[PDB]
Amino acid sequence: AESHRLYVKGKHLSYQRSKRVNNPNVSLIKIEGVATPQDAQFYLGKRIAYVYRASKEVRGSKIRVMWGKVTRTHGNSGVVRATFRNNLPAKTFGASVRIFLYPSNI
Amino acid sequence: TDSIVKASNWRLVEVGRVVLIKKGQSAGKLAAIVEIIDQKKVLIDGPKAGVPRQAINLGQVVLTPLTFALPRGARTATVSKKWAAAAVCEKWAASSWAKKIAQRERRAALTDFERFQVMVLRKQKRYTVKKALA
Amino acid sequence: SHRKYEAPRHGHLGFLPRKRAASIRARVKAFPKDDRSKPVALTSFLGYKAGMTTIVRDLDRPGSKFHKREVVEAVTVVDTPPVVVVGVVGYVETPR
Amino acid sequence: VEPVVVIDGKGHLVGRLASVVAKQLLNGQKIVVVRAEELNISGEFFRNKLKYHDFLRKATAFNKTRGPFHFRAPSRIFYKALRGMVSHKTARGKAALERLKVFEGIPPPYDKKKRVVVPQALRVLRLKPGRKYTTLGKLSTSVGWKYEDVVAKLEAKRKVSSAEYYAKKRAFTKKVASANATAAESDVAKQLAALGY
Amino acid sequence: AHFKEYQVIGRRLPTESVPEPKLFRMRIFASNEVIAKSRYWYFLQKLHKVKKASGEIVSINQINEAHPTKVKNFGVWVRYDSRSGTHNMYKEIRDVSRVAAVETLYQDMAARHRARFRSIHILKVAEIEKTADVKRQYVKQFLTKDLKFPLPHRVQKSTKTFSYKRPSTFY
Amino acid sequence: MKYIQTEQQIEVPEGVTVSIKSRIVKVVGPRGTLTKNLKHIDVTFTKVNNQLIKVAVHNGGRKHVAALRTVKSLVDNMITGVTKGYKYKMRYVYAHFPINVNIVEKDGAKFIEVRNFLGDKKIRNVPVRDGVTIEFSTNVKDEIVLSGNSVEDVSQNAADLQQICRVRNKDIRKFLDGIYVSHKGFIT
RNA sequence: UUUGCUCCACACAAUAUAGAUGGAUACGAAUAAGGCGUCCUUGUGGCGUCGCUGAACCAUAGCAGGCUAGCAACGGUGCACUUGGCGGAAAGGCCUUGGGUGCUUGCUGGCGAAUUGCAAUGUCAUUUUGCGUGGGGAUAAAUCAUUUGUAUACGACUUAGA
RNA sequence: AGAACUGGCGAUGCGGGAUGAACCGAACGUAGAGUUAAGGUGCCGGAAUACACGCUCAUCAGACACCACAAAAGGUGUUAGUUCAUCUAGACAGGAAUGAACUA
RNA sequence: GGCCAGCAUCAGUUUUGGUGGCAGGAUAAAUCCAUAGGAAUGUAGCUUGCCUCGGUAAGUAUUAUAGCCUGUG
Ligand SMILES: [Cl-]
Ligand SMILES: [Cl-]
Ligand SMILES: [Mg+2]
Ligand SMILES: [Mg+2]
Ligand SMILES: [Mg+2]
Ligand SMILES: [Mg+2]
Repeated sequence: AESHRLYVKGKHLSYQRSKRVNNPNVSLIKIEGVATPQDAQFYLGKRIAYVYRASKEVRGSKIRVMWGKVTRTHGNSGVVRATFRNNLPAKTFGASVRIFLYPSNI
Repeated sequence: TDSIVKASNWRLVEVGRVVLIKKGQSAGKLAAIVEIIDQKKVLIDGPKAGVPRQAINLGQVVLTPLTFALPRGARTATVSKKWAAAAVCEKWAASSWAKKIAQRERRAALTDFERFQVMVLRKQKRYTVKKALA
Repeated sequence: SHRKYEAPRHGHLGFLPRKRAASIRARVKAFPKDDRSKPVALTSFLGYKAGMTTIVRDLDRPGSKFHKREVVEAVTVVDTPPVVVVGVVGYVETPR
Repeated sequence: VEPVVVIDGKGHLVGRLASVVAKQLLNGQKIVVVRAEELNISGEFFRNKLKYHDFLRKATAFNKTRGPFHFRAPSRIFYKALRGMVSHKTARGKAALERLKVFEGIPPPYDKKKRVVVPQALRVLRLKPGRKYTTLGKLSTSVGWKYEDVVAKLEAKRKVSSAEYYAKKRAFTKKVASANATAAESDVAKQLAALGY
Repeated sequence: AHFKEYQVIGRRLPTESVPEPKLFRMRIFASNEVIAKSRYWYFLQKLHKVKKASGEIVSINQINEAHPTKVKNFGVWVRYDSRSGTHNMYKEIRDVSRVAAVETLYQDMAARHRARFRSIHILKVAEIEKTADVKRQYVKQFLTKDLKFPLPHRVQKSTKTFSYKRPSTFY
Repeated sequence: MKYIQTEQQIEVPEGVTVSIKSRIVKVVGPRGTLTKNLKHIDVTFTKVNNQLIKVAVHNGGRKHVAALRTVKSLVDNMITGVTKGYKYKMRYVYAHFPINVNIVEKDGAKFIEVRNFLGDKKIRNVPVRDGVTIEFSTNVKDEIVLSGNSVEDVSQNAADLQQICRVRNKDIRKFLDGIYVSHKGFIT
C-alpha cells in the first residue's frame, strides 16, 4: 500500500534539566497522540531509533542510526524520558524520532 | 405585518431536566436534576444508571434536551417511578447525540481483521456511489 | 547643573544627516493629489538653472504702504526646452 | 499533524496566541499566521494606546538608530510579543523563528489553503462578556500604520472570490450527499453500519 | 481541608478532694482528630480554668449528617478578627450538610474579608427550619416556586491545540 | 450580588412594528422608521405577543442590571419617536446686540448661520443633521423649533447650537447672551 | 585571455540537510447565537434538522507491491498532450474541452516469493555544484589610464574622447 | 555608634531568592538508579493554559519573606457586615420594600 | 574468542497498574421498607371574578388523580 510505517512518530524536545543545569544523559521525548501519563505507560521499554544522513559512506550506507529506549513517563501531559547508548546531540532538539512496537507485550 | 423577535432555545436548569455526566466515577451516565442548590450546584439522582443521589457541580455535567415531570425534592424511589413512566432511556437512545456516542464506542472495539473488512466494504460502496454520480 | 542662560539650539534637526546627495538630480518624493475629473496633464517639468536678474513692477496690495507703487525684485531664470515622452510606467497598491 | 499549519488570527488574544505559537516553533512545527490586523488585546483602546506611547519614548539617548525599534504594523507587533517568548539570541532560537510567517490579510499563497484556530487563545472563549478589548488594526493606525485601507480593499476582493468558491462547493456537496443517501439500505450499507462505518 | 465534624468530651483530672469532675462537650469542625483535640483545649481555656496538662480527653466521635441528601438553609454565626478589631457576623448558606456549609463559610470569609482560619470562631451553626425566616436576599431568590434559569455562553474544553472549526457557545 | 433574573417590559402600540434580531432593532411607524445597534449590552429579547416585548438579563451584577433599564428606555424612545415625534424649542437671549439666525445652503449641506452674537464679526455655522427639520415659529419672538423622529439627533443638534454661542473672557453671570433650549416635547 | 555563454532531457561524480516517511482537506459573519436542507408572499420570513469536537472526512489489500486468465460496468485514477476561461497582495496557481495510453482490489481464477537464516534505518526522499554527451537560442560591457569642475582631504561624484 | 544570648559569614561550594559574603534549603571523595528540601509548573524554562468558592476593571491595576518604600484624610466605585427606624394598619420616588448612622 | 547486540530464567534496588480476603465507627450515616405526627414554595377536588368555550388569578382544603418533611422501629 501507499504506507509502510511500523513505528510511532516522536519529537526530541530537550534534555532533562533544572532551570539552569541540563543533563544530556536523559532526553525528553514527545509521542504523537499521547497526552496522559496513563497512555504513556504503553510505550515504556519500547526501542527508539534516531535516523540521520551523512555524506560519507562507511559500511555500505550513507544512513546512520542512534538507538535508545523509553524508561519512564515525565510530567502530566504524556511526555516520556528516554536514554540512548550515545547521548543525542543537542542540535536535534525538535527533530523526529521513531518509536517501534518491539519488544511487544500484546 | 407583525413584530418579529428571534427567540433563544436555551436548555434550562430545572427540576426534571436530564443531564449527562462527563467527569468522575459516573461518566457517560444519565441523571435527573432533583433540586437546585445555587447558581453552580444542583442535586442529581440517576437510579437506572446506578448514579448515587449526590450534590454535584454544574461544571461536571452537560444538560440534555430531554425533560420529564418531577416534583421538587423527590426521593430515589419516586424518581425511579417517574423516570420509567416517561421512558427517558428510550428517548435518549433515539437521538443522534446518543448514536454518535454509540458509534464512537463501536469504532474503538474493532479488531485488525474487522478493520480489513471495513476497507473492502468501503471500496465496494465507493464503486457504486461514484458510478451513480457519473 | 543647569546652563546659566537659555539660548535656542543651533541648527535644524529635521535636515539630518548633512551628507552628500545620492544623485545630482534631486528626487520628487511627493506628487499633487490626483483629480480624476480633469484632463490628463503633467505634474512636473525639467529645466536647467541659468542665472538671476532684476525686474521692476507695480505692487497690487491694498492696505500696504507701497500699494500701487513700483518695487524692485530679484528673479531666477530656468532654461526649459521641451521634454520628450519615451515611455510609461504603471504602479499597483500593495500592503507593503 | 500538518507539515504547515495556517492560523487565522481573527478573534485571538495576542499574548495567549503568542505563547502557543512560540512553543510550537521550538518543537519543530512550521506556523503561518494570517489576518494579523484582526487580533484582539484585552483592555480598552485608550489603555493600549497609552501603553504603546510608553514603548515609543524608549530609545538610546546618544543615537536613536541604536535603541529599540518600534514597528507599527499589526504583523510586527505580534512578532514582537512572540520574539520575547523565545531565546532569540541563540542558534536554536534563530532556527525556531525561521519557521514562522506573519501576514496582514491572507496573501495569495495561503488564500486557497485551510485555516485553523487556537481555542486556548480565542477571545470569545476566554474573556468574560462585558470586558473591553482592543482590535490590533485600529491600534496600529493610531501609531502610524499606513496600509489599513489597502488591506481592507484587498480583503473585500478576496471574500467575493471565496464566496463564489463556497457556493460551487456547497452545490457539489448536496449532490454527493444525495448519492450516498440513495445508496443506503443496501447489503453493503447495512454491513458497514454494523461495524461502525 | 475537607472538614469533618467531631464531638469532644473532656474533664479535669480527678483529685482526692474533688472526684468525678464535670464533663464538657463541644462540636468541632476540623480535618482530623489531632486538630480537633487541639481546638478543644483552645476553646476550653477561654471558658474554664483548665489546660491540657491538667485535663483529659474522655471521648471523641465523628458526627455524620442525618440527611446528607436534603437541601437545607443554614444560619451561621461567626466571630472574627480583622486588621483592627473584632466583629460579629451572621451569614446564611444553602447546602446539604453542615460540613459543606462550614467549608463554604471559610472560603467566603477568606475571599470577602481576608480572614484566615486562625482568626475565625464559629459561634453556632443551625438549620433554618421554616421559610420566611431567611433574612438574606441572596438566599431568598432560590426559594421561588418553579425556579428556572439558563446557562448562556457555554465554553467547551478542547483536548487539542488546534481546532478546524470556529467554536459555538450555544446551550 | 449576581441576581438570578431581571426583566423589563416594552409596550408596542397598534401602529408600530418592531423587528429585533441579533441585537439589531428596527421600528416602523406612521412617522417613519428607526434603527439601532445594541451589540454591547448582552441582553435577551423575547416576544410575548404583538403588544408586549420583554427584555431580560440572567445572572447579572449591579452594573449589568443597571444597563437593562437603559435598553428599555432607548427602545421606548424609538417607539414614541416614530408615532409622536420630538420637538425641541429654543429661545434667543440677548441684551444689546440682536441675534440673527437664518438657514443657508453651503454646497448642498444645509447649515444654520448665526449672526451678530455680542457684536462679533465672526460667522458661526452649525451643520443640520439628517432627519431634523428646522422652522422659525411665528407669533413668538426669537424662537427656533427643531423636529424629528430621533430624540438623540434632535437633542444633539440643539445642543450644538447652544454650545456654539458661549461667551468667552467675560463674567457669564452678567453676560447672559446665547441660545438656550426652552421646551422639550412631542410634535403631536 | 586557445570553443566560450545560456536553456532543455539523462549520464556519472561530489555536496548538504533545524529533520518527507498516506493527504497543509480554502465561505463569510455572529457567539445573550449560528450551520445545513426545504417551502413561500424572498424577509431581521415559515418548517425540519445538526452541534455537546478532527475520536472526523478522504485515502488505504497486490515482490515498497510481480507475471497471467475471465466476468460485470463505460465508471475511478496516473502520465504525456490538448480546448477555453480565470487569478497581480508575494499572481507562478485554480478550473475546464477532447482524444491517446498504462493501471484498476467492483467480482472470479492460475503461477512466483524461502537462505536477509530469531531483530539490526536495513538504504526507495530533495539541496546545491562540477565533469562528459546532443537538441535548440543569443554574438556585450565595466574598470584603469586620459579628460571635465556643476564635485572634491584621499576615495567618491559629475562630463567628454575610435 | 556601642553591649547581651545563639546561629552564621570570614574559612564554603551546591539547589532556591532574576542579579547579591551573611536570607531559605542543605553543607561537598569518584559514579549509577530512586525519592525529596526550599522554590516552582502560560512562553522564555524542566513541571497541570489543573480542579474549587469568591473578590478586583485602575486615562500611572496588581503580582510572594529578608528586599529594594508610602501616610494621615476621603469616594451613593463595588462587595460583605453591625445597629436603629419606617413598612401587610400601601412606606419611599413621582405596589415591595425604604431611610439614617457606622464597620472593613 | 576480541567488539557490539537480542531473548529466557534468577538475585538486589525501585517505579506504575489489575485483583482477592478481613477489621473498625451510631457494629458508618443514608437509600429502601413499616408506622405515627406535621407542614407549604399547597397535589387532586371545591368556591369565587374577569375571561377568543380552557388558561390563569386567590380562598378553602393536609394525599386524594403529585409529592415532601420530622420522630420511632
Ligand atoms: Cl531642530
Ligand atoms: Cl576627484
Ligand atoms: Mg515615521
Ligand atoms: Mg582575613
Ligand atoms: Mg529579587
Ligand atoms: Mg515546559
